[PDB]
Amino acid sequence: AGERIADLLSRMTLEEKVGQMMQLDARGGDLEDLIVNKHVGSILHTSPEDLSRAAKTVNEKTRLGIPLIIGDDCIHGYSFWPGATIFPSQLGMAVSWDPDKVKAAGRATAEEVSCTGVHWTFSPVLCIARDTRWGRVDETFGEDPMLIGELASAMVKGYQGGAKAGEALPKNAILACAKHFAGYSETQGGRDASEADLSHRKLESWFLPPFERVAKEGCGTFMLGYESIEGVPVTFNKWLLTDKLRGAWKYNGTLITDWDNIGRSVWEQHVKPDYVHAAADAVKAGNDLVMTTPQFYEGAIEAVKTGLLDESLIDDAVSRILALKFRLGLFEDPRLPDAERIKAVIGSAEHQQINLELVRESIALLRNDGALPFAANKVKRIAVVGPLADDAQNQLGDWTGNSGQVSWMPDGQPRDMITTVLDGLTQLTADDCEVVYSRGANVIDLVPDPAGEFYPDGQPRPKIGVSAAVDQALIDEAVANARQSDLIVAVVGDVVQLVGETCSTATLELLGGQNALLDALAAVSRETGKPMVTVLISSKPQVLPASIVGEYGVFAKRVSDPETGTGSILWAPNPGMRGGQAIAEIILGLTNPSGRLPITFPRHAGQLPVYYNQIRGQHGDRYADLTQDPAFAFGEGLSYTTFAYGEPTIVGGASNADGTFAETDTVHAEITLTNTGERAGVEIVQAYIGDIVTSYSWTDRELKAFQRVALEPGETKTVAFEIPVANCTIVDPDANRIVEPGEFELLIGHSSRREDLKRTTFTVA
Amino acid sequence: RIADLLSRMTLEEKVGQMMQLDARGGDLEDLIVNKHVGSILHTSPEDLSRAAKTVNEKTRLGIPLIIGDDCIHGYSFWPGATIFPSQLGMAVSWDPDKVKAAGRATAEEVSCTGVHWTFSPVLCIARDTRWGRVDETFGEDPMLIGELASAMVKGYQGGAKAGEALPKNAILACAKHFAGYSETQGGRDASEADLSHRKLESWFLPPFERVAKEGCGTFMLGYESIEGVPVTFNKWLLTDKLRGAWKYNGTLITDWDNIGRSVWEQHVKPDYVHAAADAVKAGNDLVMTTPQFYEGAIEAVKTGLLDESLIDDAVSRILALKFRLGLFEDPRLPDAERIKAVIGSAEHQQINLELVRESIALLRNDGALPFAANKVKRIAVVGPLADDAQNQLGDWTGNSGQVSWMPDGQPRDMITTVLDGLTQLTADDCEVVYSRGANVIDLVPDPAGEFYPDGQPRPKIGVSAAVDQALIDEAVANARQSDLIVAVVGDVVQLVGETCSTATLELLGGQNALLDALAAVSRETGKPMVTVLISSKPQVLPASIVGEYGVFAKRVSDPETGTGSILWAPNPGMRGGQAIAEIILGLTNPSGRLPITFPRHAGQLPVYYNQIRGQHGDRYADLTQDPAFAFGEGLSYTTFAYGEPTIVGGASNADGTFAETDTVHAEITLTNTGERAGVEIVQAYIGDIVTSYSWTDRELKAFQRVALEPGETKTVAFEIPVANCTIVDPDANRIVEPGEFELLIGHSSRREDLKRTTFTVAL
Ligand SMILES: OC[C@H]1O[C@@H](O)[C@H](O)[C@@H](O)[C@@H]1O
Ligand SMILES: OC[C@H]1O[C@@H](O)[C@H](O)[C@@H](O)[C@@H]1O
Repeated sequence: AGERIADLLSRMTLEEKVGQMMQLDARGGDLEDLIVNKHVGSILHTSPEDLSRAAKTVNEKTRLGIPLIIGDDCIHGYSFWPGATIFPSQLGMAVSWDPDKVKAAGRATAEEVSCTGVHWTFSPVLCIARDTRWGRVDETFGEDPMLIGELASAMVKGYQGGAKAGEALPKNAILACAKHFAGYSETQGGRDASEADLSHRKLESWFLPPFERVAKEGCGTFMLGYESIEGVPVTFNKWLLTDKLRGAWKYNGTLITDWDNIGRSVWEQHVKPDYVHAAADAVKAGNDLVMTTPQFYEGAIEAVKTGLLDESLIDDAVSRILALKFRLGLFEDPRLPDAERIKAVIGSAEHQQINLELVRESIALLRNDGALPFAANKVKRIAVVGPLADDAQNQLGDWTGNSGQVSWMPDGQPRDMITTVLDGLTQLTADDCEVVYSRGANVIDLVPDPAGEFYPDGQPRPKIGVSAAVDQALIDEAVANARQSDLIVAVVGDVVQLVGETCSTATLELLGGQNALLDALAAVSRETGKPMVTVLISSKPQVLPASIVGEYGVFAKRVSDPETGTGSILWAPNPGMRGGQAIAEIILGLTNPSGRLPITFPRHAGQLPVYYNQIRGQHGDRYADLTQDPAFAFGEGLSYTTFAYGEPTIVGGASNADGTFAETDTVHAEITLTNTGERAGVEIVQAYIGDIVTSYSWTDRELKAFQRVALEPGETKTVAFEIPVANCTIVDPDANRIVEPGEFELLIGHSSRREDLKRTTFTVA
Repeated sequence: RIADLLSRMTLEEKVGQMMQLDARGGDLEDLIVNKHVGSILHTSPEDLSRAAKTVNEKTRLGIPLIIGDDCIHGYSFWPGATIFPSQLGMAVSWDPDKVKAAGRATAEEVSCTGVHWTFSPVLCIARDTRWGRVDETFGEDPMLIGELASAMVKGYQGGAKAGEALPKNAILACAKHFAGYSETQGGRDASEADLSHRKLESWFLPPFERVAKEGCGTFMLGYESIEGVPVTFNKWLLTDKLRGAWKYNGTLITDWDNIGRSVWEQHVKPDYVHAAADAVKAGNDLVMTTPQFYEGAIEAVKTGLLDESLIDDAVSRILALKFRLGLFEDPRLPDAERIKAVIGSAEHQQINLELVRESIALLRNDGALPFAANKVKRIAVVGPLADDAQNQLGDWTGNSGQVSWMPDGQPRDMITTVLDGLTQLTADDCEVVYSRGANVIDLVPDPAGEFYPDGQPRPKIGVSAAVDQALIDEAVANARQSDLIVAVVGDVVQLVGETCSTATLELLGGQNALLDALAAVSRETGKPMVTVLISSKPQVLPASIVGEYGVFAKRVSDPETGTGSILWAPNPGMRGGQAIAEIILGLTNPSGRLPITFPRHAGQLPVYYNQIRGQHGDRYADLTQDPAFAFGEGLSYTTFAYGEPTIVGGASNADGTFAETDTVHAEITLTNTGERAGVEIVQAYIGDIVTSYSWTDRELKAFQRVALEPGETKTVAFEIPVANCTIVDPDANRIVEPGEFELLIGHSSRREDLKRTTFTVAL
């Protein structure tokens, strides 16, 4: 009850086995008294007004006063807090390739969260966007393990204020959570929790590296994934939990299952016969906290009383959980909400500035047909058209109220200052040149659920969004507006009903009348010469009409080429509260774009998979009906200037004489970059390593380094890279990551496309 | 000769023991046989005579050649041979006896020409419809593939279980492509296969194990790299499974230049010396079309990298095969009289007709089928596939491209197109007017360059043809002047096979616009319409035919969905137009069922019926997960009523539960409730209710073609061994797990078409 050494938490001697259900984390709320009179150890989804009462109920109505560990989903900012700073999604953040600003966003988020009673965020997401059909692509940092590792490492440091494994969590910091460990992101058909046919070798190859990095850097907690991997759900997966996480990585953080993993193993996966055996196997597998599985309670108790489960294992789990709670000082200070600090830091002008500076880089200029940027004073009227041009809530995207996961913010984040594209462009960022909005099209029509208007409990079944019908009236109005304007700004994308859990998409196409809208607008632009720009605000890459990207035949033109299709192309994944202002600034030349793609755009769903790091061995390089050239490749993106690369050169680091490089050495390389245009810009220099010959089939190149490089007009910089030879690895059939002697190529340049890369070589022996 | 096991003889010179090579023939046999090859493939008909002559007259030791070639669905590249439907079309029939008859006839035609060996049947499983080689498979189900492949191996080898006395009218069978070649990344040709041991055992190995233990003559190792290891060097597949657990005693051969591809294409081996050494160490026998193996293996021995005794053991296995076939006494020279007697004989044509009559699936009947003959007076036969004989035959049939000695393809006089099937109607002059309607592809030169492959020209690449509104207008006028509209669409050989996977699965060219206009005419005038799909694999059809897709969509087989009736004939062979015509006119009742699932969109993949449990939700936010047509679907011209299935015995435990060694006996009644006789393919699926490791919810385990006269009822009886009700554990062990099982018997894989009972397994 006082400061003796934490080892004497062995005074767990008082917990009845009934109370050793400190392992449960239950959905609030809100009947905290019942939930806390249940010997629960954690609660999630606690409403802002009720975070005050939790620790009060602990201190005043419980036998032992064991403080709660309180967590919630603060996914890209304090998602479900009204008025908090809502940053871009993780995918949008990854467009920036800026670890420092992602870390700043994590620090600001933790600053806002740590003064409200929440100790813990279920973030960052380390899943890898390997299948564009997956509904949660917006939550990832893209399709590359290295980039995911860099950004996730930065954001864990931002959340936890630099605290490592075993240290005091600062008052303005929160616990980070690595999810979803592991392999949740490449399942059959891109479906939500379908089967993952991911061997140990493939998991180690493309899924584990970022998890291993943040685990060895002291990420506070880990969340176990939904899906069954090779017949075994992660909750019971010994190789992932024992051999990798606790074993090879020596991870000492706390684990928690995803939403009702144990129950789903029974009723959804048909893997466990009942909740008794499911609970027993979950405890035997080394689980710590159990999220939203009530039947685990009676499941574990009976499992012990029937001799199926040794109670000492439960004692060890409670020991780990209580170790986490004592480490955070919760027994002395449960970190109650701070009204003054809530008024002072949540939504502060400083956090708004951090959000703006991040989102200014979170937008990718994919094509410039020559008309960008537009000059304000040279025009008099701009047609802002498209259902995403003034949709604030869907601009924020999934995992931000009212996205659906909670209900205490039914109107979403306050409209008072979400900056939409209409608000920013240019109804804020230029004088009285007219800015006329036209909806142009609908995205989805809401139709009654075909299985009845009510659930069996009398509650009404919500309507289902389907691809909206084409409304020719909105197209005609949008066309008239465009013809009466000097510029056409089309804003299209998806909505939350098309994103997230259980909401994978198969076609990847824009729904509703958006394709017809873009067709008509492109027709007007071609006919009259009016400049046009298509702004895509979507949770993930989308298939655009041929009028915009060109036909995808057996042979097809490079989509980013200025003469392909009609108009310019900008991508802004889910740019947060300040996204419209940054989009406006880029369109008007106030801000130079500096985003690059962290994920590949497919031309068609049948092109999948389209990630840049393909495995060698294919016979041919085309489908008989579709080019294998993606619409936009990993690393693509443009500025408002031009850059010239010199040739890359190895400058040192090799210790053999020779040789030339040994496994413990580090490759030092240099390449010149020159701003050959008329305005300053930022080029994201990308460094890829390719193992020319491998004993086991592998990809031909992998991202290993990158740098955001700023250049004034005419300025040249020497970009220098340090790549450890220990990072130039492949994986063997037994999932061992090894450095293999032989020849390696180093490709440095503009994108993952080999035509955008300059090449040198080095040898490892 | 009189000796028994003294004959295999290392007088070879010093490595003439490169009997392990199998090189591409055409047309320099003397060099090839003096390269001391042990086998040749792609030998032209005129040259099959000269091979064994060159062996007997110009070689030092006179080791006879083992001669093989691709006889994929009939004697593919022999002019005038009986060309049966593709393996996928054959699988539409669900008729193992007729598939075996086709293999027996094929072997009869091949075994009199000098070829001893066919690279057939294909045991790959169509797990991704994007794959270019789906036409060569028996569908998407391991059990059906095992049944049909077993039957066709028995047909090829004349029942010889190897054995092996190979009869004079039989040829060696080849199980290909072992294994996992059919589910690679993106459905592309030999891209990476992320197939663990457990997944391989689960969905890919069963048919290979079956034909291996039944004595399939040879095995062919697949192109692709499995989990980083190409099959040519895959110890678990070759040693642990094939040679070890299965105790297989047949002969192995790599696919086309596997060893070289490991060097220049997969970048897995540093040079041909190490590639050859690793291939020999892995237990390979014959090496297909890798010349650099020669100097590659010799050097590997001379540098001590490869033990020569391993080569001696490989040569021992090959020569054991050659002695067992009696090639040292009779090399099986071509027989001009037997060629004149059996190749293309009327008996084989009849077998082909009886098979193809069942190889056609009636997928939707809007009510107008079958059409009555004497009541129609003009029919518009429209579509680019309505009279395309060569593309109706499909891939792996000259002129498909793999050989060059038949540049004009199989003789047109022997191919009945759908247009040709105007012989039946009505019968002499109700007019049958053909309209091309649309083009499929335009031929463009290969970028970049037409050589060096090497001096020979590189074939043109097909691109999606432009919509031709003039042909659409002509077809529309023809349709408006007719009593019936028969639209025949599909793909062509340039869109199927090796290096020719497809991503969109849609018809190319103006076929979609053509079908739209024809459907508009049919709706406007009430003229009946039928869409005949002649394509190598399932295709995505326009919304005018299958209905609009979306979050919710109508059942495509429902009579009121879309416009017109829908027939599928994958690649129906020489008698395909006659069978399609007979079915359209009611002369033959359709009895085909789908061996593969039709997706509505490529983004729906995978769509095979045996999905793994665990998904959160059951729809994409923009597309239903209901496929266009499910595995086992198909209709007849009558109706059937099912009773409830019942377990009737077989349990040996002393509490009524079933034991692992038992066999489940079940019965269900089937009644022809219509006005004409028909054949219903009764399907029996097993579902393990609870499994220790995630599994599918149902698997096909039995099926029977049941014939019924009007009003007739039969008791269909099934015997399903409990040893077949298995799952696979993390260590790739196929095990029977005690617990509750459901038995679903009925019309298709859709649970709404299945009736359900249960049984329990214990101990
Ligand atoms: O709400 C907490 C959890 O809910 C689940 O539905 C999601 O899969 C997790 O990403 C999330 O952390
Ligand atoms: O023609 C011989 C071989 O050629 C290869 O390209 C195919 O993959 C094999 O199926 C065939 O047996």
